Amino acid sequence: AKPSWHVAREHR
Amino acid sequence: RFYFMYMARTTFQAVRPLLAFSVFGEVMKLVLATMSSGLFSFLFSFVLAFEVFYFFLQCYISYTFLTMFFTVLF
Amino acid sequence: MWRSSGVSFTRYASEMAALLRQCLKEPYRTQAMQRNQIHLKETVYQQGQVLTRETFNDIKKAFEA
Amino acid sequence: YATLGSGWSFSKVQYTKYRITK
Amino acid sequence: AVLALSSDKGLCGGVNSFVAKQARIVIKENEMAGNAVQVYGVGDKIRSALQRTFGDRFKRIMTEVTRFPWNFGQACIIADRLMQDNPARLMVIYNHFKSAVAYDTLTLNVLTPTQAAQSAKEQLNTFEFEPEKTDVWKDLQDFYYACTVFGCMLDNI
Amino acid sequence: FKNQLLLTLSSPSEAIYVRTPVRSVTVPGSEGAMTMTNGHSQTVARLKAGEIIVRKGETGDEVERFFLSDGFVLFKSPEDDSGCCTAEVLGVEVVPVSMLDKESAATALQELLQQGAGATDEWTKARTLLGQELLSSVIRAAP
Amino acid sequence: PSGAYRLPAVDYKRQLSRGTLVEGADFYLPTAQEQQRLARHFEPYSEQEQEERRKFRFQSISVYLA
Amino acid sequence: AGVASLSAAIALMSVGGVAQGIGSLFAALVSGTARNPSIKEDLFTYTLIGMGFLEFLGIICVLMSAVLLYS
Amino acid sequence: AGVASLSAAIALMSVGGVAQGIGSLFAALVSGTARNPSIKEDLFTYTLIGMGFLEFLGIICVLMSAVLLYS
Amino acid sequence: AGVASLSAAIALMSVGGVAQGIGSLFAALVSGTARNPSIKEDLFTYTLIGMGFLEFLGIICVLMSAVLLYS
Amino acid sequence: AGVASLSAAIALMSVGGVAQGIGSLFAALVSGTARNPSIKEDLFTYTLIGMGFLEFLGIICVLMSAVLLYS
Amino acid sequence: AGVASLSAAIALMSVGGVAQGIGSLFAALVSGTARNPSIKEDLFTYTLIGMGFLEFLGIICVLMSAVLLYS
Amino acid sequence: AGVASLSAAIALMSVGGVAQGIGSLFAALVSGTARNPSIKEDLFTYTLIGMGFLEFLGIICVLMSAVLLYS
Amino acid sequence: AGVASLSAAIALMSVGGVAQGIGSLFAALVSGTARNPSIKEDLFTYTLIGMGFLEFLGIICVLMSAVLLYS
Amino acid sequence: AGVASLSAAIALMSVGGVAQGIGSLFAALVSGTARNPSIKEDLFTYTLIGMGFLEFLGIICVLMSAVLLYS
Amino acid sequence: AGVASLSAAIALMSVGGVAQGIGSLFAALVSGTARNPSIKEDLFTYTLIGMGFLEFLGIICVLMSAVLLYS
Amino acid sequence: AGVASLSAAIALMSVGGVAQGIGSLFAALVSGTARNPSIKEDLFTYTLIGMGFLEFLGIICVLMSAVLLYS
Amino acid sequence: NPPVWKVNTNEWLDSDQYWQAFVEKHHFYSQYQPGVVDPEAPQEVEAFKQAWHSRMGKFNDRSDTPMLYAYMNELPSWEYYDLHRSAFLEHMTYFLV
Amino acid sequence: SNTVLSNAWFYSKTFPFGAVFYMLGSYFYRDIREKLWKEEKSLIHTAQENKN
Ligand SMILES: CCCCCCCCCCCCCCCCCC(=O)OC[C@H](COP(=O)([O-])OCC(O)COP(=O)([O-])OC[C@@H](COC(=O)CCCCCCCCCCCCCCCCC)OC(=O)CCCCCCCCCCCCCCCCC)OC(=O)CCCCCCCCCCCCCCCCC
Ligand SMILES: CCCCCCCCCCCCCCCCCC(=O)OC[C@H](COP(=O)([O-])OCC[N+](C)(C)C)OC(=O)CCCCCCCCCCCCCCCCC
Ligand SMILES: CCCCCCCCCCCCO[C@@H]1O[C@H](CO)[C@@H](O[C@H]2O[C@H](CO)[C@@H](O)[C@H](O)[C@H]2O)[C@H](O)[C@H]1O
Repeated sequence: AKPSWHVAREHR
Repeated sequence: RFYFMYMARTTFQAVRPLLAFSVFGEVMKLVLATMSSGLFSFLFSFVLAFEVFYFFLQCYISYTFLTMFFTVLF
Repeated sequence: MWRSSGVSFTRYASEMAALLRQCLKEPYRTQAMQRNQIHLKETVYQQGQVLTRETFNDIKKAFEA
Repeated sequence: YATLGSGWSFSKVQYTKYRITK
Repeated sequence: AVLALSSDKGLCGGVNSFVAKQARIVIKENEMAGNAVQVYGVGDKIRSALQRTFGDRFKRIMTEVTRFPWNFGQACIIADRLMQDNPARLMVIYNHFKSAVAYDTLTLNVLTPTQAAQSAKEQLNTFEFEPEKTDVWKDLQDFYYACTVFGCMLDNI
Repeated sequence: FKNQLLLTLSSPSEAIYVRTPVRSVTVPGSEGAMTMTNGHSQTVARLKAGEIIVRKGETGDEVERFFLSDGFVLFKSPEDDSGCCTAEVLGVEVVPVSMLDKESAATALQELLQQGAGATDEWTKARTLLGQELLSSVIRAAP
Repeated sequence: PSGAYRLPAVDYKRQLSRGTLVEGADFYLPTAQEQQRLARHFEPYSEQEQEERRKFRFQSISVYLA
Repeated sequence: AGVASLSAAIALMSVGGVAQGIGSLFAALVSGTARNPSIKEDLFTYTLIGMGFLEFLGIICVLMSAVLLYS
Repeated sequence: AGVASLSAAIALMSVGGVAQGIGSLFAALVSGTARNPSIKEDLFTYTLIGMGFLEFLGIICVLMSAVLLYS
Repeated sequence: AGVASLSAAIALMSVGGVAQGIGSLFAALVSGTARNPSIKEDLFTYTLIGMGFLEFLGIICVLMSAVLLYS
Repeated sequence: AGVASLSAAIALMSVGGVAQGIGSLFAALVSGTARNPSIKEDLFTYTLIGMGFLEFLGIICVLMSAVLLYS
Repeated sequence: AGVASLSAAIALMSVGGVAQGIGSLFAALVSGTARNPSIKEDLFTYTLIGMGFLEFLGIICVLMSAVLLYS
Repeated sequence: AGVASLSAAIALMSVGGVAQGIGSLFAALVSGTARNPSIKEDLFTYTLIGMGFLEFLGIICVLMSAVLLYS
Repeated sequence: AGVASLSAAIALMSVGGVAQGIGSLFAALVSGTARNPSIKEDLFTYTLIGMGFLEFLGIICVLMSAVLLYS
Repeated sequence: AGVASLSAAIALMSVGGVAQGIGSLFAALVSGTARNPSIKEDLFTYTLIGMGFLEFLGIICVLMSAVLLYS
Repeated sequence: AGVASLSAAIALMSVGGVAQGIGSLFAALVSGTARNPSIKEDLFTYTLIGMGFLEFLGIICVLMSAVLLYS
Repeated sequence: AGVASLSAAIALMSVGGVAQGIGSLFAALVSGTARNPSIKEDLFTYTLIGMGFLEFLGIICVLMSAVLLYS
Repeated sequence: NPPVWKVNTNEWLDSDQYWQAFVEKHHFYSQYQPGVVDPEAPQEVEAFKQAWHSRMGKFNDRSDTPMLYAYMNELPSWEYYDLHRSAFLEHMTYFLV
Repeated sequence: SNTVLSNAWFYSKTFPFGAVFYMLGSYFYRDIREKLWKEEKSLIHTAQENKN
């Protein structure tokens, strides 16, 4: 919902 | 569940004027059937007029909520 | 009561001090309305080219116009 | 029926409780 | 917005000269950076001094003021005119009255609604405001405007 | 100096007090009346109308009454070296109560109500109501 | 997929960045005769069309009833 | 056996909320008059309206208590 | 003189809350009038709109009380 | 019949609610007097009017308590 | 068929609990109109949204009253 | 019988309610005195009158808690 | 299992505190929109967050209620 | 003595209500002292007076608890 | 077997009270944001901590309710 | 151990009420500290005195709870 | 049979009351911070101290509830 | 001429052939146009444009009140790069090189 | 030959609604007419000025 500088696993 | 919530709200706003016109009407009808004298009738006329104004208020409220619930962007 | 009516606190204070000055005793009331007469001459401009000029001798018409 | 007249005056009327008498 | 206070009679030495000098300095300093300047004045002398040079910047002028003593022509009127014509920054040029043979020309940078809204006013948190700050600020600011003009013009007189 | 209350009660046309040492001072805030003494907190308040009541240290029991129309009050804590705590009561029109009248007061009230009976403008209605307030306060405060 | 049967449109954000988006005309005018009416100024309707339109100055309560 | 008395006393208990409402209303009236003493008739009028509503509800609950007692 | 009376009495506990709500409504109207009298007809209007809910709810409760007194 | 004690005591709760309302109204009068100590009379008037209504309600609650007690 | 009636009467308490809350909402509307009459709309919308929520809760409790009253 | 003690307990609840009202009323005295000490003993007299009325109500509650205890 | 229906009623009484909470929230929202209107985008957001909690709690108070009405 | 135990517990409930009422006094005292410390002792006096009343009520209800727990 | 059910219903009521408290916190936060917008982040964090504690209490109540439904 | 447990639970309810009352006092402490830090310790003092009543009552409550748990 | 469960539920209600009390604490916190951030850390410390006391009381209540559950 | 407010409306429109076409355009070819004297005017045009943009934003945007943003597990390009700014940079430097 | 003028419907709806409409019309007879005719008056004024 909020932009972040970290990318999760599923969204890799 | 949202559909059930919405239909409940919609039906309540649709029947609100029917209630104000019917069940409070039945109450007034009871009072009319029971009362005989003139003083009480003089005082009860104003209650009837209040019910008129109250019905129009409920109708306004229902109009507002129905134009809110039947407004679509597209 | 004034930010709703579109009125300033200075305008309200002046227009109320006027009434208070009207509720004074005559010897001091004379000196009060003396020391609190009004005389101004507003002159409105727009890149030169005067739009209007107007005199004022009353507080209410001065604040109104 | 048509509203005849050359007049631009927007005219409305108020009524009384008395009838016209000739 | 530059509010220049001056007189309406002559033979006043060179006080209005110094006032108009400071005003010219301020205008020429603030028009370089690109700030659009407006000019309010009090007295015909400033008008005659700045017409030919800065008459394309006049906004509103008052005169015939000090026929009587000062608060005859209440500062509240001029302050209301300023607030109605609310600028983003306001300067006030006048003459301070040091002693009977000595004065001094000054410029007062004055706070405006834009400069108040752009600050949270944490410096006044030490003070208790009996009505809330947000409701009493707008009524306090007009009083501040009026009082500022009042003392400045007394000193100039 | 001393552990007193340094009042200055001032209008534009006359400064009634400058550094007067007092004990307690009552003032009619916009919400309601309240009384400032030494040790009172730093505060700001808007005033509405009524009778300031000053009480000197030399007096104690004796008082001085002054009617105020509108203005502000500023109570400032005492400097460490002064030993004394200061207060500033600013009023746009500060009269004494000796100089007030109830007849011209009621006449002005009547004329205000007459002017405001034609209630059309918001500022006119507001001015009528506020004049009613202030004139009622004048009537209740005059002797 | 090949791309022959792709979506026959482009998203509104990309059109807005291209400077291409048009928002208007919930309705349309199919025929040029109908499009150029307000620009002709002298024959918005042909004569035949005028006399055909003169037959519908009022609604037909008779036809409604029937 | 005395269930009608129980029902009446349980129906009566809305007098607490009615009185709370009346107290809040007249408190608002008194405060608004202490603030604006030149405006008392309009405030009293609205207070009378509210008191009429609240006393109507109170007399309703008392009447229903009497009904349940002497049905 | 049984459980119906008890239920119709327990139904009446809401009238207290309804009265508190009405009191809050009209106290707010009083305060707003004392503050800015020049919008009386508006505040009164909104108050009536609120009553158009609150009254209705209370009346519902009263009716349902009678429905449980003669179910 | 000790059962009617229960009912009477239950009726007494309204006295608690009435007391809360009375306290709120008196508190409003006390603050109003502090805010505008010039009048101190037109506020006490409305105070007595409200205490009239609240005392009336308390009295009828007490009376109904005694009624359900003895009967 | 007595426990159903008592259950419905006990479920009717949230109506009184909701009337409080509608009262506060419309009181806030009144006070906001008194503090800023320049904004009549954009306050009534939020008022109607919150009132809609509380109306939904009222519908919930009345629906469940009728449910337990017949099931 | 011992059931009377439950009546006494309900009476105690009424006492708790009056206690809540009494405390609320006192708070206003404290605040009005801190705001305007000059009129102290007036606020005290007004509070005394309210306190006496509340005290009478509490005394009555206690009396009933005794009467529906011994009877 | 009539006690099921009673438990359910009790489990629905909680709506009286829920709606109260919601009301207070929206009241504060309206006050904020009447005090600092230019930041509705903040206030409404925070209000929605609060509703996202309160809604959830109310849904639980329904869900478990129905569970105790069936199981 | 189970009834006695229940009556004593209710008395405890009354004590809790009294404590709730007591909180108001010290809140008002703290606010008035934050405003004007120079009226400390007077405020303390009024506070202790009211606390005396509240304490009296508490002691009374506790005593009644003991009575209804033994006699 | 519904005696456990009543306990669960009571737990739900407690949860509702917690919800009311949460709503009060949200209302205070909105008012604070309106008064001091630039300090929202700190106020929001404090509210979050309070919300987490309240949520924990609510979960604890729901858990105990579930336990009381079976054990 | 039924009656005893119920009595203890009621006492617990009273303790919860005491906690509610305490909250108001500490909120007043926070506000007073926000407005006048220079007398922070003199407010803290008064709050401790408030505890010296409130908590003490709570202690009494819990003690009576244990007594009626082993009476 | 399930009296202990009922007692536990009552204790849970008390816990809910404690949560409601906490809400006022954190409301005052989020308000005093808005009114004076420079002393916010001190205000936070006071709020934390109050919160700890409230939590301690709640924990005590929970312990009592467990003891009641286990007789 | 007669006074135009005395003249019958349908008779005026029968006389006038131009404003006939103006009415057909907005009220026969559409059913939702406002009943204002000039629907083609700039105020109406700009209002329609702003309404268009607000409607599309409310429908499509990621918000606290989402209409279409729902059941999201595989995101599209725009939302993916708007949420994951680290990946937009990496995917972009690789593209340019 | 009926009970129409002696009806609960009559006394509850017909007479109250009708009497209220009559009273409101009598009290706001001119306010209503003015509020309605405002637009027509403005339009006629505009037309005459344009013509002139
Ligand atoms: C019980 C109902 C059963 C059906 C269900 C209802 C569904 C429809 C609902 C409609 C509701 C609308 C509301 C009423 C409209 C009122 C206003 C109006 O109509 O304006 C006048 C208008 C007159 O038109 P005009 O503008 O004056 O034009 C006159 C021209 O000069 C004429 O010249 P021309 O050049 O135009 O042509 C001449 C001629 C013939 O045309 C020609 O030019 C020659 C070609 C004709 C040959 C073909 C004939 C058409 C097809 C066959 C029809 C019949 C049998 C079919 C058999 C099947 C095959 C064997 O014209 C016509 O025949 C007119 C066609 C009539 C069709 C109706 C109008 C379309 C309305 C849309 C309705 C939606 C239905 C959906 C469509 C189906 C799905 C796609 O009235 C009509 O013509 C329509 C009649 C309305 C139908 C009656 C329904 C009752 C309404 C009840 C309202 C009251 C409510 C409360 C009741 C309680 C009372 C106490
Ligand atoms: C987005 C859509 C929004 C929709 C909103 C819908 C809400 C409004 C729904 C209300 C409908 C109620 C009207 C029907 C009830 C009356 C029946 C009736 O007419 O009796 C025969 C009436 C009464 O006749 P009578 O009483 O003299 O004798 C015969 C009566 N009968 C036959 C019943 C025995 O016939 C008339 O003569 C009527 C003439 C007077 C006009 C009456 C209309 C005014 C009263 C109703 C207005 C309601 C609309 C309010 C709108 C407010 C909106 C801002
Ligand atoms: C679709 C529902 C919403 C719209 C409402 C439709 C109209 C509402 C009906 C009138 C409401 C009151 O109706 C009134 O209560 C009931 C209705 O059966 C009747 O009461 C009668 O039947 C009930 C049966 O339950 C008996 O217990 C009662 O002793 C008997 O008098 C009354 O004779 C009637 O005057």
